[PDB]
Formats: sequence, structure tokens, C-alpha cells
Amino acid sequence: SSSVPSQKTYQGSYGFRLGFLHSGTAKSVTCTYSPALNKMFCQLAKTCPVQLWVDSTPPPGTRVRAMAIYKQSQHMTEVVRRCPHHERCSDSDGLAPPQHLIRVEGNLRVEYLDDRNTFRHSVVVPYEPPEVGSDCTTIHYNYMCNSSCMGGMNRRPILTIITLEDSSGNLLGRNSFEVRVCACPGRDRRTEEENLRKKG
Amino acid sequence: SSSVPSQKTYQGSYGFRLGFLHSGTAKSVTCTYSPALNKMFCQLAKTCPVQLWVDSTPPPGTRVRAMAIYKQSQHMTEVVRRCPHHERCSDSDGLAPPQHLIRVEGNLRVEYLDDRNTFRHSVVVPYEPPEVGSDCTTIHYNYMCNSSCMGGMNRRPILTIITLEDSSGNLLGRNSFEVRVCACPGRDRRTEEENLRKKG
Amino acid sequence: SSSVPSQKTYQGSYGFRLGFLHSGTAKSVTCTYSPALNKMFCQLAKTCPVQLWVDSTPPPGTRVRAMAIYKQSQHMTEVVRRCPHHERCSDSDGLAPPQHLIRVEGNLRVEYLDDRNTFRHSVVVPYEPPEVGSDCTTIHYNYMCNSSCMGGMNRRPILTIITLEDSSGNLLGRNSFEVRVCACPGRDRRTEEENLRKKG
Amino acid sequence: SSSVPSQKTYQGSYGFRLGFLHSGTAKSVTCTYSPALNKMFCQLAKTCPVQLWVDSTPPPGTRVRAMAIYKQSQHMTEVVRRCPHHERCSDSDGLAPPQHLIRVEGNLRVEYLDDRNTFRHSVVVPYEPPEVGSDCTTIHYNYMCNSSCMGGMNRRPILTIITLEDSSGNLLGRNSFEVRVCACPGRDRRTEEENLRKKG
DNA sequence: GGGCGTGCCCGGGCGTGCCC
DNA sequence: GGGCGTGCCCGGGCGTGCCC
Ligand SMILES: [Zn+2]
Ligand SMILES: [Zn+2]
Ligand SMILES: [Zn+2]
Ligand SMILES: [Zn+2]
Repeated sequence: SSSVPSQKTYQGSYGFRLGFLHSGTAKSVTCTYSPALNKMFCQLAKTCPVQLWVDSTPPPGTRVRAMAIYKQSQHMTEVVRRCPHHERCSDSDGLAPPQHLIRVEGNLRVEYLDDRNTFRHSVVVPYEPPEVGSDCTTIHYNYMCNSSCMGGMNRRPILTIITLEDSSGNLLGRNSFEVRVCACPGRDRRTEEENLRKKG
Repeated sequence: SSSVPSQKTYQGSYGFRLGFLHSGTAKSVTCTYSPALNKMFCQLAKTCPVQLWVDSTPPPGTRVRAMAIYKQSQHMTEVVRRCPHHERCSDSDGLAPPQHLIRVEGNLRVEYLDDRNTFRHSVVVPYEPPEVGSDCTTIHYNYMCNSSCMGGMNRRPILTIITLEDSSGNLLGRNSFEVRVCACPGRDRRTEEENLRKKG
Repeated sequence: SSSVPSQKTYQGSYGFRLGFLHSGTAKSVTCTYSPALNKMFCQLAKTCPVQLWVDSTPPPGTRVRAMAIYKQSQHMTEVVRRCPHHERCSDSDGLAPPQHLIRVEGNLRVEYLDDRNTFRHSVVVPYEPPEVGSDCTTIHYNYMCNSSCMGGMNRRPILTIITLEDSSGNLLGRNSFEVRVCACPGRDRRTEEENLRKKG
Repeated sequence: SSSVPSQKTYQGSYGFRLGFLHSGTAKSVTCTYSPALNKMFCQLAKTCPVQLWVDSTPPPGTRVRAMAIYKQSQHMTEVVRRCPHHERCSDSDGLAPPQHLIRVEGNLRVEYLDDRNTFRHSVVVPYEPPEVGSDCTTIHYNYMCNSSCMGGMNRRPILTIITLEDSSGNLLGRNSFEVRVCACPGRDRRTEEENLRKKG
């Protein structure tokens, strides 16, 4: 009955977890991940590689959904949307609706969804197993507004929720991470990690 | 025959109690809870998360009702309503009647009720059990006037009464807490707790 | 073309000016006037005597209009109205519309007007010459909200504009004074006069 | 043939100049004017009083037009518009089109225009002579975006151009001033004046 | 990569109807 | 008449995209 999707980690019976590349903290690196904060820092529209790791092979027809929600209780019930400026920037790839924050690049089977009851946006691709000898699959996500965008996220932190779902709709696994989209991911990761150590 | 709902705690056979988040006492925090006073301090229209804890699973069709009453004997028999200024502010979410003080956000099955005999307002949502691994459910309430509003609460303290009711109308459990809606919940919580220690 | 009436003093060819009684500055005096501030301090709904002085007798059919405007440039274009709480208090004398801030008591020929283009309220009585041996006429005004009323004046200072008008509509004279309606006119007059001396 | 209106001062045969109120430089004053910079600093949507001074009375039917242009050569040819976020904020007064940056408040004869060839916006009111004894007329303007608004002014300075025009369209006079719309006009005026003194 | 923006967060303290 | 309320004003200082 809640209109807020759950963020609770559920690694589930398939041993589902996420992985992130090691990029560093150079000032304006395009994408970097803080394990201490479970938080991805990235630039607007840049590639954000997310690895999907499983211990057991999901069944055929499994899907991978990504959605954003506001992290703070005060904002959770508000749908995460692109700001009006970027919604009109005509920067679509021909498939993503202009209002969707999260896109997937490099996938011929991407689907963009708007929930008819909650109005929330999500992007789905088929789950594909790793190639022989590889331990994970990688999806390239893109975030199409800065966290600071006026009339959109407006400086509020978001979580991305990644769910592994079978074709019937059963939740097989769920993981999430915080996101800041910003001009200087390396600067901002280092600032937030230092504030955690000094004041957290 | 009384037109005043009971505030008596009834944890009942399901072991029903409330829980509140730890927010601190920063001057203008949006919502904070004092265990010593059993009192929530929050800002107008801001999210107030309330956790529902049970020891035994309620039956299907159970409902959660919230209602406000004035705390002091002198004012108990007066219906708690929004003040005339805020009633006309056209700030409805499309479901809550403009006169109702307490709203629920983020729930697709909210129902707003006016008692035909007492004229008192209440807001009801279905009870949903916690997700596996979680110990409680959380409802987001909003209070749509300040305690100080002239022509409404007019500086008088209120209690929020939360009842767990089966579909037939049986009371399964009841809990309550005092509320102050104010501009500076952290200041005011600290003032009230200090006055309790010094003069209570 | 402006929707804001002029406040410019125009003593005019009849030598029109206002006079006020000497009341003192006892804490909760019902009405008191500060010449230094050209400001009347009064309590809600209490009698405020205003004297009309002329050097030459106005023609028959002359009228006396009172209107309120906000003093600050930022608020001048907003119509001064009673707040929603007091508008519903059913405290009318049978003639004053419930939304009008300024009333006249003790006059059998009072007229309450709403301007069809600016929506502003005014109250009008016939001008009557002083009795033989007297130098002025007195009108008893009442202000039906406090300056602090939420959803009304909301702590903003107002001016009352008194105009002497002939029956044809010509402006014969205009005077104005600031008003604060408050619980403690004597306290507040003394505070404002001291602030003028110390910080003005 | 140019699509950029001229900003050249033309006090003209009527001796047309502008005047501004003395407000000070308190940090968040709603509006303040720097003579040294010929620059108004104001908050979003707040009243900005502008005085019109003439030496000779303009003919009947004279109009007062206000328009914004970007100050820097690099941006002059771009039409000044509200940003997409504020354009959708449904904050219209019922007359101003939602895309127009400059509004006039308190005038029953305001007209909002879009030039059919340059697409530029302007707002026009009738010229009214000062009341007897007064030396100027005052118009209340409002600026409906911050200078910093993303997708609108985007941190770029603008000029407001005020023209006095006869009913036939002849330019009788022209004046202009720079504008910054910001959260803290007093801070920002002081910063800009200090930078002028130290680095200009 | 260093450092300036600039809307907004933050705690100190003044209001002002009402309690005493 | 003395003095406590309590929403809001106020200046200090942190953001964060962008200039350099
Ligand atoms: Zn954006
Ligand atoms: Zn209220
Ligand atoms: Zn009132
Ligand atoms: Zn804008």
C-alpha cells in the first residue's frame, strides 16, 4: 500500500550483490565509488559502470530494474524526476523519455517504465550471465541531472535501487547505493569521507 | 456515550507499541521525539515517521487509525481542527480534506473520516506487516497546523492516538503521544525537557 | 491607473487636519497616539477617536472616507483585509461586512464599500460640522484585527488614509496615520519611540 | 534591422530620468540600488520601486515600457526569459505570461507584449503625471527569476531598459540600469562595490 | 587542481499575545 | 505591570558549478 519502494538489502537465494570499479579521487573523475559511504559520485550523463554479481545462476527471463528514490524520510514520498531545464534539453537517445533521471546505454533491450499508481520511473534490462571465465555482468547507467538541479533533485541525496526480478515479478534480490551527481566527483567524495571521519 | 476518544494505552494481545527515529535536538530539526515527555516536536507539514511494532501478526484487514485530541481536561471536548487560515491555503494533496490536521503521505489506500456523531477527524491506512528481516512498519504522518495557530490549536497541546483495529472494528491496540508543531522543534524539545528537570 | 490609493497629505483649501486625544502610555491603554511617529496604537475592536479639524466649512454633502493600506512598498499592492479567523467570528454589528478591518461605531449613516476595480475596502460617513463652540468633529473608528493576525496583516504596518470628499467625488483633503493594533498599546508605543530615539 | 534594442541613454526633450529609493545594504534587504554601478540588487519576485522623473509633462497617451537584455556583448542577442522551472511554477498573477521575467504590480492597465520579430518580452503601463506637490511617479516592478537560474539568466547580468514612448511610437526618452536578482542583495551590492574599488 | 560563486543552512536573539 | 512565548529576522558561513 506504500508508494515508496523498499530499499532494504536482500541478497537473496542467488547471492546477489553489486560491484564497482576502482577509479580514484582525482578532482573531476567522471565516476567514483566510496565503499565507506556506499555512495557513487559521478558527473551528469557520464557512464557509471555497475557490476552484478551472483553466486547462483538466475532463471531465464530474469530482469534487472533500476529506480531512484530520495534518501531522506522528508523527501521519500516525492517522485525523483529530471528538472524542467534538462527535461527540455532534447538530449534523448531516442528511447529514454525526457523526464527519466536514470538511463542505460549500450543495451538493445532497454525498457523505460512509469508506474501507473506511484508514477515512479524505472529502467529495466534483461539479466545476462557473465561470459565464461568472468565473474560478473556490467551495466552502464547514466544520470541525467546533477543532484543540485533546481526544480529536480535540488541538492537532495538519492538512492538507486537495483532489483533482480524473475519474469513473473518475484523479487530475487535487491541492493542499493547512494548517488551524488556533481561537477567534481573526486573533490566531493573526499569531502564527504573526511566529514564522516571528523564529524560522523 | 462520551464524545472524547480514550487515550488509555492498550498494548493488547498483539504487543502493539510505537517507535520513533533518533533525530537529535538541532534547533530547527524537522521532527524529533522526546522519550522523557512521550512527545513529538515537528515542523508544519513535515514528515513525521512513526513505527508500528507488534509481537504477533494482526489478522488480515487490520487498519491503523490516527486521531488528535486536546490533552488538557479543559479542552478535551473540543474537536481538533485546522485553523481557518490554513484551511483555505489550498495546500491539499487531492485526498485530505482541507480541515484535517493529520495527513498520511506515501500511501495509496489512505482514508479520511469525519465521525457523524462526534465530528472528529481521523486518517486510516491498512496495516501492512514488516518486510522479512524488518521488525516494524513505518507510517509518514504530517501535521498541517502549528500548535500556536490562532483559531486552531491556539497554543494548546494535543495527543495523537494511534489505534490498531480489526476490520470488524475491534480495538486490537492503542498508543498515544503528545505533539507540538512548531518552528524550532530542537529548541522547544530542549526547553521542555529542561523545564521538566528543573520544575516538574 | 494605479490600484494603490495615494497617502500624500493634502490639507487643501479647507485646512483639513486630524487630531487625537491624549491618553498616555499605560501598558494596556485601549488607544494612544504618538505624534513623533504619527502612529496610533490600539487594541482589537476598541474605540479609536479621531478628530476632524477644518479652517473653512466644507460644502453640504461632504463625506469622510477611511481606508487602510500597507505602509511598506513591498506590501502596498496587497489589499488590507481581516484575517480568516476573525472574518468568521460572527462579530458583526449588523452593518459592517465581516471582511472589513475598519468600522465606524455610533453613526446612523455609515456606508461600507468595496471598490469594484481594486477590491479595497473603505468606510464612509457624512461630514458634520462641529457644534457651536466646538472646534472639531469626532469619529469613533474600530480596527477588527491585530496587526499580528496570521493570514491578515501578519505583523505588517498599515496606514489609515482619511479623505474629505465632496458629494461629486472631488478630493477636498487627505490625511493619514500609521496604525498598530496590539494587546499592549502603551508598551508598544514606548518601545517604538525608544527605538526611534536610539536607532532611528 | 538589429534585433537588440538600444540601451543608449536618451534623456530627451522631456528631461526623463529614473530615481531609486535609499534602502541600505543590510544582508538580505529586498531591494537596493548602487549609484556607483547603476545597478539594482533585489530578491526574486520582490517589489522594486522605480521613480520616473521628467522636467516637462509628456503628452497624453504616453506609455512606459520595460524590457530586459543581457548586458554582455556575448549574450546580447539572446532573448531574456524566465527559466523552465519558474515558468511552470503557476505563480502568475492572472495577467503576466508565465515566461516573462519583468512584471508590474499594482496597475490596472498593464500590458504584456511579445515582439513578433525579435520575440522579446516587454511590459507597458500608461504614464501618469505626479500628483500635485510630488516630483515623480513610481512604478513597482518585480523580477521573477534569480540571475543565477539555470536555464534562464544563468548567472549573466541583465540591463532593464525603461522607455518613455508617445502613443504614436516615438521614443521620448530612454534610461537603463543593471540588475542582479539574488538571495542577499545587501551582501552582493557590497561585494560588487568593493571589487570595483579594489580591482576595477 | 586552485579557488571564487551564491542559495541556503545555522544558531543567536527579538516579537507579542497572554499567563501570572 | 512583570515577564514568558514562539514565529521569524538576522548575519556568519558552508555549497558547488564554473572561472582561471
Ligand atoms: Zn537537471
Ligand atoms: Zn494553522
Ligand atoms: Zn484577525
Ligand atoms: Zn528561474
